[PDB]
Amino acid sequence: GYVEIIEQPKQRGMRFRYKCEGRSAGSIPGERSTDTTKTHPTIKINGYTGPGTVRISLVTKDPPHRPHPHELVGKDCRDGFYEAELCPDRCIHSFQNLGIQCVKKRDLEQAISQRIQTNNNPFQVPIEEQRGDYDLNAVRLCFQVTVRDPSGRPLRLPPVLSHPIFDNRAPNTAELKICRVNRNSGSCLGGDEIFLLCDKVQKEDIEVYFTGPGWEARGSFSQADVHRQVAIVFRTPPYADPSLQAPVRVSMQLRRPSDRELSEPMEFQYLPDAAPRVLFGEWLLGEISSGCYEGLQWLDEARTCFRVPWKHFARKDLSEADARIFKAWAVARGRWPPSSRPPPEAETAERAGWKTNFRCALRSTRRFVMLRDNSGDPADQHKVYALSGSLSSDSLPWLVSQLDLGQLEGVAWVNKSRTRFRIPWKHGLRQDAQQEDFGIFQAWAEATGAYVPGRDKPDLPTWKRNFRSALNRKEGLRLAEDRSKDPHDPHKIYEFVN
Amino acid sequence: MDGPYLQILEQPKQRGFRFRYVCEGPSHGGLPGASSEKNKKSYPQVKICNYVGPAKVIVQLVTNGKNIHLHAHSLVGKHCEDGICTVTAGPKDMVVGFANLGILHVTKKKVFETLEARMTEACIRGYNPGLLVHPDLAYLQAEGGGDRQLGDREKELIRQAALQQTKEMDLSVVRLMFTAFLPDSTGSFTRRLEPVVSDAIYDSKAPNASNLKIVRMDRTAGCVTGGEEIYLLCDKVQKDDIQIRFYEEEENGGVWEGFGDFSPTDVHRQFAIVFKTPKYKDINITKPASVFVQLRRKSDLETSEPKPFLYYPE
DNA sequence: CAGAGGAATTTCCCACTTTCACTTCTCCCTTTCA
DNA sequence: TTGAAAGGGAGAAGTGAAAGTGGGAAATTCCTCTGT
Repeated sequence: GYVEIIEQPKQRGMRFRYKCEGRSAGSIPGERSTDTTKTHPTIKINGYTGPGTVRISLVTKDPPHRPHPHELVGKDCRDGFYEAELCPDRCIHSFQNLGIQCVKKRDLEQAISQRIQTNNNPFQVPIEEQRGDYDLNAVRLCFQVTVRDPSGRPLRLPPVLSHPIFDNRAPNTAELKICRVNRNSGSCLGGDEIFLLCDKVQKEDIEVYFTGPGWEARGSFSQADVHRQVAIVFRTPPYADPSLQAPVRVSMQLRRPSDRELSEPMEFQYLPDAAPRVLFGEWLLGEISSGCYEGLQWLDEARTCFRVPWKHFARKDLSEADARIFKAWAVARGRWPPSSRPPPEAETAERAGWKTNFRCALRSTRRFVMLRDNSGDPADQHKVYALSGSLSSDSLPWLVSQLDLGQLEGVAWVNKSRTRFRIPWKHGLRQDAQQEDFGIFQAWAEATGAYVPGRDKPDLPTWKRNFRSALNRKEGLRLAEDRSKDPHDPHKIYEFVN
Repeated sequence: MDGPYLQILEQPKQRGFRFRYVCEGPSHGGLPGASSEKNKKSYPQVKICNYVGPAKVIVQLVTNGKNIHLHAHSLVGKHCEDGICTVTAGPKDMVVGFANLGILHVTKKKVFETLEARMTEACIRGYNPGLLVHPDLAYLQAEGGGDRQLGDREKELIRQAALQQTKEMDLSVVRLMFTAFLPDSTGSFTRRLEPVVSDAIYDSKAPNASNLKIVRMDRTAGCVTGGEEIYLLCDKVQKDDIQIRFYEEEENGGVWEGFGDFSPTDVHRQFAIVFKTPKYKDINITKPASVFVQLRRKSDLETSEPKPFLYYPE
């Protein structure tokens, strides 16, 4: 024989209950239940009527139908599931006391262990697939009946699954309901602004869905137009026929994109003729595309690479255009008053911060990658970036370590107690000036990604200046002698002192 | 005829600061000063007058009732430990600043043990006498030394005060009590001046203390006749304690007020109010007169910033 | 006298912002070279 | 009628990591109406 569900449990509308609420917390209503008439989950056992048993347990909504962590509670419920004796003279069975008790996330592992610990595993899902996040907002009832083969031995028949049951209290699975509308009428051209009061919705997964005699439209609003999850202010979409001679009654309803869920419709008839959130990545792409920031432009037709002007802000010729995108970000986020439509020229004190906020925000976003740091070539200082995944082709202690190594010629020790070391130091303007002469200098540039033997013109004075600048005002290290001027053997001598 | 004392220069801002449970992580911004604004921030400040070279000031959270008591919430951040902030100051400067001050929101079940532990520290330590705890042996000051053997009988007193106070405890409002100290002959900070208490600080997350704000509305105009329906969007309010008031300052210290018409059922999920407009001062008028609208909490008369509303003739 | 549903209390964590701890640059001269 | 670069010193700028910020919303717990 075989089990058949005759009355499915209502899918939306009932919230799960926490042990803490306990008390008398109703039971799972049946598919066809109304405010005036409640029905209950019901199965029919085709091809058998007699002694037997029925276990109803909870399982995952999706394919690897693992034992769900929540548990059934009510008459004849123990260890998380339901089990009772069948009525020998009825082949239709009703369950009117099924309650779903949801377990807390903190206690999820123990709950799952209890499920394995009690053999409540209908499809004997191997402990492997039995792991991975669980959707605690949805469950499916699993009916496991056991009749008896022609006189004698017991007989378990295929388990059957019910439609899933969603937690009405959980925000992303609750039942959608429009509660009050501003105006239920408007122009066939659309564009009339409407205020809709609703039940909890998620501003990032919800839409106002219009329909009717073979037609579909959607009101327009940014997430910023959804107020504290219970109010949406949008604009009416254009009607199919932009030339009415009479009004037309259409349907208006809330729609949850992710799963197609819909709410009861609200009449709306057409008649005859809030600042959006600035997300950094989306904002940046828009600004580069605008063509309004000299220097901020795409470097290809696919629009996967782009340059950002990056002149050092210590430069005295630093212009407005040089810092325009950095300032634009400050203004969009309200950290700097806009223009006309006071202000204080203390605007140049602000720019270093504007640059760092822009650099840091860009980095947090994780949506970009740096291809080339051309904030060097004096002519055009800028950086080049590529969007994540599309053509990602990136292209005192240190000295202490270096002292022992003394690899390259020119450097070594004079003090066999570690502290008095000799570094070369020939003046770059010497005809005899060698490339490997600034070898110790070259090591620092390479060892900081500052220099790459392949993709970087060599800059000897900078390598020397940066190596020197690092040491200088570094309390815990200083100079000794200074045969730098020495025409024959140029070189200095340093030492430490914590 | 005076002596050295502590003066609160800048008080901490009263509304809009969010208290934080420990599960929310440390630091979410420090309590603002009453003068602090948009992109120009400030903080609560104290000034030791009639100077005394070096000095160490401390801050504690006291309740807001008639009887200034020890609160169960705690101060955290910069220079804090056990809900007490301790900062040094006074070499030359006598004005101390308090940035990075956060208010740890203690849990309900948690308040009794926290209060008992917090008061016990007080009976034993030599900070503030039997004032914030209970009218009793208020000795054990910063006079001789710092520490006292908690008698068996004394312990019962702390427990009783803790039980009574936990019931009185209001977790939505708190106050700061500044206590300064001047050096000892030994250089130690034991010379205690008078304690000063700050303005009450309300938890912005408390519905009843929430800072009111009109976020958006249907229309900003109507006929002086009134009776027109409006759809207003606002920050969290309580259905039984909210009203929409219209008003215009009149000639010669005058002020006309009008109230939106609605029932608490009209308050939607604490975030919206659908109501009808009140009738203007006088029906038949010359031309469009503009007034102001504002949410106002009944229980405390607190209000939201005004928003312009234009009345026009029929 | 439940028990459906509105709130209040607590917990998470998004999406940047600022700071930490150093390292580099432009400025503005000086020196050095040839 | 001090030429072309390299060198130095100060100190503001620049940096990636790692905290700090400010909010909105999700998870949990309570508790009041509905209508005994």
